[PDB]
Amino acid sequence: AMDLILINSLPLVSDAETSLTCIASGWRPHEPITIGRDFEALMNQHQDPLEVTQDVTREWAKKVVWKREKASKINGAYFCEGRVRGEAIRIRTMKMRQQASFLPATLTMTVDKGDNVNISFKKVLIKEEDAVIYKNGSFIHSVPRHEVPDILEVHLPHAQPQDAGVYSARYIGGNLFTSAFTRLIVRRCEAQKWGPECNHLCTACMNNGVCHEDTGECICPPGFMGRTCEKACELHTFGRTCKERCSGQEGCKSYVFCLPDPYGCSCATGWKGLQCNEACHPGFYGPDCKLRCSCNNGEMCDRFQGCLCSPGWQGLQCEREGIPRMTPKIVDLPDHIEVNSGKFNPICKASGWPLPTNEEMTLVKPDGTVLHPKDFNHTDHFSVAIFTIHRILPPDSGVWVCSVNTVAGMVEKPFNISVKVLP
Ligand SMILES: CC(=O)N[C@@H]1[C@@H](O)[C@H](O)[C@@H](CO)O[C@@H]1O
Ligand SMILES: CC(=O)N[C@@H]1[C@@H](O)[C@H](O)[C@@H](CO)O[C@@H]1O
Ligand SMILES: CC(=O)N[C@@H]1[C@@H](O)[C@H](O)[C@@H](CO)O[C@@H]1O
Ligand SMILES: CC(=O)N[C@@H]1[C@@H](O)[C@H](O)[C@@H](CO)O[C@@H]1O
Ligand SMILES: *[C@@H]1O[C@H](CO)[C@@H](O)[C@H](O)[C@H]1NC(C)=O
Repeated sequence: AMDLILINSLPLVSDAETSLTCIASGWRPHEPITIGRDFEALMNQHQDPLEVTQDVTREWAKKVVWKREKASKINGAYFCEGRVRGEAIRIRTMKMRQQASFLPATLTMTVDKGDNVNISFKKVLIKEEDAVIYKNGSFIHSVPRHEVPDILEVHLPHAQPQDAGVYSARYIGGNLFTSAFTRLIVRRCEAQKWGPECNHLCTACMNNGVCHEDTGECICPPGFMGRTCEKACELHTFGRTCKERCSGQEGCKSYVFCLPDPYGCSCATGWKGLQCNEACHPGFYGPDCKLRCSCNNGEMCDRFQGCLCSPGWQGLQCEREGIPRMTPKIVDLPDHIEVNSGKFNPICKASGWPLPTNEEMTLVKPDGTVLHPKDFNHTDHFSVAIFTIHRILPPDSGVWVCSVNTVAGMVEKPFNISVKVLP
């Protein structure tokens, strides 16, 4: 009910057209998806109204496209929000002149409340004048004329939540419309910790997924899925259940994905660099190609999925044996149900080797509500969660969804429920 993905079709702007697509994956939003300028993220921004149209190539998705070469001052922090039952899901990104004097090095960067941050921009144009690094509008750092190095950094020792935000960089004689932008995302808890008091141990996320401080659950990079981000998805896909496909004969090449906040932006698995147009050198494979393969026996290292193990061996480095994993599978779920108003007790049934446990099965209502099982049991090799709805009413009828997520991956199956009242 909350799998929103913003696609920043090239964060570096030039003469070609650039866009921003906000996508709802596997759920009909019940409140308008929003796309616009994030004035709080960066001040002194222009206020031209954005033209937001429906992207007819992805079910539920909205996009903003900027007229080729009419790509005037569109530099700035943007965002696309999704509202689900009172909760807002926000994802942010920025746009900047490709012609820039300094390039951002990285679009966004995530650190822990402890972490000693090191914000850096790469020098592109050599001008004989002072270089400055701002933050939204205020001063942060400054470098003297004849001493502006090949890499312009700001050192943030012991980064705190307040240190998060958009960091600008440019030569003193410039302006906002010509700065380089970088977003620092600071988790409110230290590494592996989560909870209202950072009192809990996160789910170990592999393949560069990050742990959400308010849930302990992982947000995986495009191309992987499963509770711990270890399931390599089908080649050019994205979305929590990997049911979205990068349009184009070139995969997800020129696509930049930004996911819900604790994660930020990055390339899909197998690609790197701003623009994400660069493939990976041998031995690497995750998002922005930061993962180093280490296949214990020299097994193939695929830039998208990682180590390609031989018969009998699973795992990130082909270090495990035993029963091989099986992605969950929703079995025996009708396309329609038709039920009368009153007590309702639906069941979702799933298979898979790591057999879904009770904490991994949920039923999502058309309006986003997420229900947990009330009773549970598993047969020979099928998990069965049973849900209880006090009094299902007529308006609640729509497309409900069974959701199962384990280390073998995640799956969702939709079924249409019709509710009428007995005469
Ligand atoms: C008003 C202004 O231009 N500054 C905003 C400020 O409102 C906000 O508290 C801060 C938080 O990101 O962002 C900017 O600094
Ligand atoms: C096949 C299996 O073991 N499932 C049983 C099912 O027979 C029954 O309807 C339910 C009772 O609440 O318990 C489990 O779901
Ligand atoms: C939510 C949806 O997919 N709409 C269909 C609706 O058109 C159809 O009339 C009903 C019963 O026939 O099933 C679903 O509700
Ligand atoms: C109220 C109702 O259920 N009718 C809808 C009808 O509007 C639509 O044309 C058809 C196609 O999906 O589905 C259902 O028949
Ligand atoms: C950031 O710069 C400091 C200062 O030299 C350095 O000690 C630190 O390792 C850098 N951070 C990293 C690891 O990129």
